[PDB]
Amino acid sequence: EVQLVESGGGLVQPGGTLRLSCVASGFSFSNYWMSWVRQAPGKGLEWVANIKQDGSETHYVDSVKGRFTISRDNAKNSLYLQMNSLRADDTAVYFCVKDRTDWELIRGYFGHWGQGTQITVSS
Amino acid sequence: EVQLVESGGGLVQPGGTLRLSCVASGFSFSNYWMSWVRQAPGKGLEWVANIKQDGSETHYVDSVKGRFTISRDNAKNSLYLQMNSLRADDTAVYFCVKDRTDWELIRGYFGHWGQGTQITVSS
Amino acid sequence: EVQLVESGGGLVQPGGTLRLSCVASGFSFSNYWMSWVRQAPGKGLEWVANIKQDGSETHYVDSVKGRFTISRDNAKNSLYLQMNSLRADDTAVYFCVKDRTDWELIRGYFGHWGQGTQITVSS
Amino acid sequence: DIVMTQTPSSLSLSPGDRATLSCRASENIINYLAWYQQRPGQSPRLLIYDASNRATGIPARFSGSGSGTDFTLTISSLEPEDFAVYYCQQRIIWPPYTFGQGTKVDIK
Amino acid sequence: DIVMTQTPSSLSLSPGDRATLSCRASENIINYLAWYQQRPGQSPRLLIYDASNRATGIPARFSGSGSGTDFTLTISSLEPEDFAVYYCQQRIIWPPYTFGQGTKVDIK
Amino acid sequence: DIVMTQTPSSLSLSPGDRATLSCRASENIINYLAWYQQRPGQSPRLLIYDASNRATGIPARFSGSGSGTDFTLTISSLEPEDFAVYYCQQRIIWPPYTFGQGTKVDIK
Amino acid sequence: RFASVYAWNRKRISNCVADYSVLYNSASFSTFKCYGVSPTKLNDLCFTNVYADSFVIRGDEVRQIAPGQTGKIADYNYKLPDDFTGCVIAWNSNNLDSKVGGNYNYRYRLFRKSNLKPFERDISTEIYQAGSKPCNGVEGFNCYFPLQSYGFQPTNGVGYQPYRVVVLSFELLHAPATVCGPKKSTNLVKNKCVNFNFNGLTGTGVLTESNKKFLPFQQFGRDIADTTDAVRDPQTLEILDITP
Ligand SMILES: *[C@@H]1O[C@H](CO)[C@@H](O[C@@H]2O[C@H](CO)[C@@H](O)[C@H](O)[C@H]2NC(C)=O)[C@H](O)[C@H]1NC(C)=O
Ligand SMILES: *[C@@H]1O[C@H](CO)[C@@H](O)[C@H](O)[C@H]1NC(C)=O
Repeated sequence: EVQLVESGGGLVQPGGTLRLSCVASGFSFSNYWMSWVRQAPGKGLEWVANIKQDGSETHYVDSVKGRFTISRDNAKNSLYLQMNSLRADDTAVYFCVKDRTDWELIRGYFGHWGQGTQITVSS
Repeated sequence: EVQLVESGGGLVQPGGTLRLSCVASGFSFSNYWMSWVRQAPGKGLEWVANIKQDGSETHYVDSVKGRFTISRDNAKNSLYLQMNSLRADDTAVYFCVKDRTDWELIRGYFGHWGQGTQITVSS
Repeated sequence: EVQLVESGGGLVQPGGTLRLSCVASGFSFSNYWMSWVRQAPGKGLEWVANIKQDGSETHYVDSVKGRFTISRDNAKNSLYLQMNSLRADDTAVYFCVKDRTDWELIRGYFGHWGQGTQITVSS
Repeated sequence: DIVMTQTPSSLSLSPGDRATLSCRASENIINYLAWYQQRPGQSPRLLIYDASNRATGIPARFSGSGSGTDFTLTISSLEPEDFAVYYCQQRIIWPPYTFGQGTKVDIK
Repeated sequence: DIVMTQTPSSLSLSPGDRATLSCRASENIINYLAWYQQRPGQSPRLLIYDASNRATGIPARFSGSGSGTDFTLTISSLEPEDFAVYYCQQRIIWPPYTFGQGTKVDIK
Repeated sequence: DIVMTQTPSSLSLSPGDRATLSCRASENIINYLAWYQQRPGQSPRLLIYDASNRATGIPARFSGSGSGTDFTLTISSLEPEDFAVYYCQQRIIWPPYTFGQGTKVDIK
Repeated sequence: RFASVYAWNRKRISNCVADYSVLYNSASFSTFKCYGVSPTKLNDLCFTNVYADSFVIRGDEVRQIAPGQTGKIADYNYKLPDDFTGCVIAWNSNNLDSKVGGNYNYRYRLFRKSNLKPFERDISTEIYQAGSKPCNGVEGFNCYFPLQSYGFQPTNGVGYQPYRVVVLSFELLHAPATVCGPKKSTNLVKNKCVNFNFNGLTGTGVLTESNKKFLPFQQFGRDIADTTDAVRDPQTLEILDITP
């Protein structure tokens, strides 16, 4: 089976800095367009970013840009997302998402999600 | 001519209980999909419920369900609508509506309305 | 070259009365559907009125009607717009606009604008 | 779910001239639209059901047209009782049955 | 940019009957829509990707289709785990990838 | 009545490269759209009228494309005077004539 | 990386085993339209020569890749003959051939004096002369650069998104046996009225050992009044007469 464990979420002040890590075991890291999807408490889903099977076109959501940064590491089978200057509205549950397919034409589908971590921003 | 007399509306407290009755004479009761349509004071029309020429698919408006109940009686040529736990926003003018046609395919048109009764919910 | 000089704008009280004049030299007055376009300070453009190469269908913007009146004079090569009961929100920069073409089918394009005059309404 | 919209909100007219009212849907309905006339101080009345088809007892001054998304009601000559509110209503996608918003035609 | 809309908000049903869910786009996408099932207290799961095509490990009770603006998911018989929230998502016009709003199917 | 929308709000660019601007209508207009260039501290100027057709006195760096709902203006190489605000305007459905919102192209 | 439409690529297929049933049922192609043949009979034919033309166009210009069409792609970018034999395969490629800010590597020609011939290719970059005035290597009024560029952005409506197109073209000229669907060369028989297929040659008759020295380069035997009367077996390379 495919497993997507993740960690890093917690409680910070408005203006803080977090960094979420995400480890993948089941499939074969790389080649897959990993992503990140948030969900506000009591609302529908959203979208944050996704990169490549490499580092190219980090592709943010244009209500976030300049504050988030998504990166990865193929040797460690890891995916990271860093958030600075948290705007007291990025309190949600964040999910690591795989991409359901191997080649670039049929990419874009959020196949095989992981269980999410929670982030609250308050004082 | 078709006549649609109705009664039951009045003044109740938020959390009260009302029951509107509606008698039909002109056409031939049954076979007709009777309905109920509200209109807020100073706003456009809306929709509440409609049943059958029998009792089936009571069909509420999904901002009302669990609080209203529409029923009928063919022997008495009568149509009833009961409201419980009035939410201080169901203050309107309610109209009995016939359904313009005899067979199920062309149903849905609000032919031959009646004159409405008023319901205010306050304290 | 085409020149579109204009004058009349200034400072008046809410409830005042202004009259803007606009003189055209370069092209040949008449035949052209002259117009008037405002722009709020720090916002996008808008539209006010336009008449004819004569006097017909003065064509206001339906948030203004009954307060403005646009007219012209072909012998003097002049275009006038008069404003009464200024609503303390008609503070903008007003532009005389030509209409880019000679015949009625391709009219509607704001070809060869002029430089605008400023109108502030305050107390 | 369908946001029916009446694109003019009020028409100032004179008794005799013609009148046109437009209703625009937010989704493709086809031919299933009706027009009601809320008179001042009276119950509403079905003018036309099914787009261009008139109801029984309605005079020939009222006509209907349009399909897909744009629909239009046309009154040939305004009698003094015709100054009222007009509602458009679809019946193909339920629940709920959505109405328009109203177009108060008045005298000027 | 595309406003995806799920036209019923909640369906009260009984365990065993069918279930129809409709998703409507604000622009012509073609065949590129997926349906996810947010279970109560679990991670979401891709039911169908690419309109009518099922994913691996999904039982045959779920079906879909469409190809334009209107799309529909159909559940043949509600098992007691199927009472959940359902989201529709397009992938042809990005950024951003827009989701639906949710259709909580519950027991009654 | 028609809500014209310019989908990027600001583009940071360098003098010399390409620039693309998109205008999206809320209704089907066809070929009837114009692009104006509000310079800093000057009167606006008609770049292209009728979609892809250039006006007299406009250099060949500006081009236009699109139809129906999506429209696009393209600047081949940014001269230092081209950093300005750009407006799209339709003329087929009046009154009123609706403008866009502005796309301030600046230097970075 | 595909090529632009104004200078399109042309790959020629050689002796092979081609399987078109895995292409016809891939469920990833947005348009699969064969013109000179029914699709289901694709696996059994031996096309003397196969060409494949690959390029990238817009979404609403895929209906101009057809025999006898009008439009700027159809007039002078790529012209299909009216007696076409191959197929047209077209699929969306927004994930590959588009990027944010515009992918300007796909140019197309919008100014030419005359229409193109079928299978003609115009890579010329002369300055177009719209008006009567010559300009001699400079732009201006009615002097245009003939190549514009597609503005490919992923936030585009469907119909302004990059579609990759592959046009297969088959021909049956005079070859002896080329590419062909996968088949099982079942054992040959002799001296019995049989129904035979020799890498394309379909016929009926009795097969018999020959004694006619088929010059090392002669695929088959031609008889006056033009009826096939000898063949060469591809595997063992021996001449056999075909009596009726
Ligand atoms: C096609 O392949 C067959 C074998 O699959 C070849 O048959 C061989 O022919 C030579 C004669 O030169 C014999 O010595 C071998 O024993 C044969 N092999 C078998 C397995 O029977 C045949 O020659 C090949 N075709 C050509 C044109 O060479
Ligand atoms: C050969 O040259 C001609 C010049 O008239 C040109 O049109 C043609 O395209 C060339 N051949 C190929 C295969 O491009």
